[PDB]
Amino acid sequence: GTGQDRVVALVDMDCFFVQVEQRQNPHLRNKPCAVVQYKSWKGGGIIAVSYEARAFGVTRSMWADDAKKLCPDLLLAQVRESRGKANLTKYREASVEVMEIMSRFAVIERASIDEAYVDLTSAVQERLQKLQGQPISADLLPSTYIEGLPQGPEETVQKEGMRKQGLFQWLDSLQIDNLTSPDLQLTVGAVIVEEMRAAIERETGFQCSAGISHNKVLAKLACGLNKPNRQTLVSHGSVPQLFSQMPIRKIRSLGGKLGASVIEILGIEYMGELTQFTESQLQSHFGEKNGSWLYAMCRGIEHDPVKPRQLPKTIGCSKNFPGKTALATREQVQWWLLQLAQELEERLTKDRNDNDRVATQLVVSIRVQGDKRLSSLRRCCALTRYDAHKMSHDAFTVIKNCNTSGIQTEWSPPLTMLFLCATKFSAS
DNA sequence: GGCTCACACT
DNA sequence: AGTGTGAG
Ligand SMILES: Nc1ccn([C@H]2C[C@H](O)[C@@H](COP(=O)(O)NP(=O)(O)OP(=O)(O)O)O2)c(=O)n1
Ligand SMILES: [Mg+2]
Ligand SMILES: [Mg+2]
Repeated sequence: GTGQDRVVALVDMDCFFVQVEQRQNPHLRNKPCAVVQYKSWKGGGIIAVSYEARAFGVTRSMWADDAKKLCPDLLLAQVRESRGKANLTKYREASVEVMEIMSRFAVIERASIDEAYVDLTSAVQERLQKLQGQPISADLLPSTYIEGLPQGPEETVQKEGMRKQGLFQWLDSLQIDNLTSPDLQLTVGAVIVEEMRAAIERETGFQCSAGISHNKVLAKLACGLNKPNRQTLVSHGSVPQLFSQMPIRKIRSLGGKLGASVIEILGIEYMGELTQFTESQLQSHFGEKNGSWLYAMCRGIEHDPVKPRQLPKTIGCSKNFPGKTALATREQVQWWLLQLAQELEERLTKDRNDNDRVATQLVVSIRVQGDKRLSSLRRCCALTRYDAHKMSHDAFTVIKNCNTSGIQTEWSPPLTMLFLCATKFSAS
């Protein structure tokens, strides 16, 4: 309960969608490159950006036309379009390539299309018994940064010189004859993550970064400290200095309104300033669960488990119809429900063959023009047959009384979003 | 900005 | 069963 019981890693692919396209098209490699969807509006919306393009200021959610003003040589790859919508199939398949490799090492929790947490606690005990008392060379950690090192009293004017000196200070001081030390466990964790990152790159051509620490939140934070193509070890001891200047919003789950209340109500900026408040005081402001979570977390302690889940629990297809393009006829709503239902059907049949399960509930969601909320409305029905016409007709049946227009041909208010989601999966 | 996913709350 | 937050 100093939050040092587990070794947890978070592995995240570098500029993932870009790398998928660069692997396929060698002309894009080692260049300023972005991935875009819907090429016809302002050149497309950027969804992923190479490190070479980031150095010109190009970011996610820029329009390509705009990104081209910062980087005129920027190269683009377009997301596949099918039935009038962006289709992410090539990136989900590439994801499967990566997840299957990691799952050879340990139990993973698929956290996104491009990252997974790894509980390495057992793999570490077993690796610590294999090298009996035998030390750990820097050569086993060729890409690892030890966060908060080097410290104290040429080389270190270069990034690779600092990395090494810190690693050397860390290793020089490790107590290897003691198999229970949390720091030693982390070190062996990092060795394993080197091997995992090497296998990923060898087997896929994709580079990634990772964090190694005692829990998910720290592992995720660590990962991003030395992107791209590097891994970062955040020990329990590094936490006070690390947290002392770490904006609250950088910690996973605190990037939104909760994080903002924490800052506003308590009158603080940094994760470390949370240590001054009693658990009861945090619970008073933020509730029993969040207050307890904050109190532990600001001291580097979190217990959320790496869940044994490699598969998504829901399979969704959605499309926005912004501004003037909002859907305004019954016929038009039906046609799009059908396009969504067809893609979903293909994805479900594949899921059923691959993963030996079937979805049993269909969720329909919409947004009406005028609504401020991402969803105006969710309704659900039975999913008894992977049949796109049935699924489309059922989703229409379920929403059609949201229609204010008595003309019945027309649809009001116009719809700015449709979403179909298969959920409540059972084995078969 | 657009297409996804997970989960807490009621 | 339905809504809202947070992430990637
Ligand atoms: N808002 C977002 C964030 C991510 N994505 C997709 C595209 C990203 O390549 C992929 C993984 O997201 P990410 O890990 O947050 N960023 P990415 O892998 O591109 O770069 P780094 O992790 O190297 O920064 O999810 C998206 O489509 N919309
Ligand atoms: Mg990534
Ligand atoms: Mg990611």
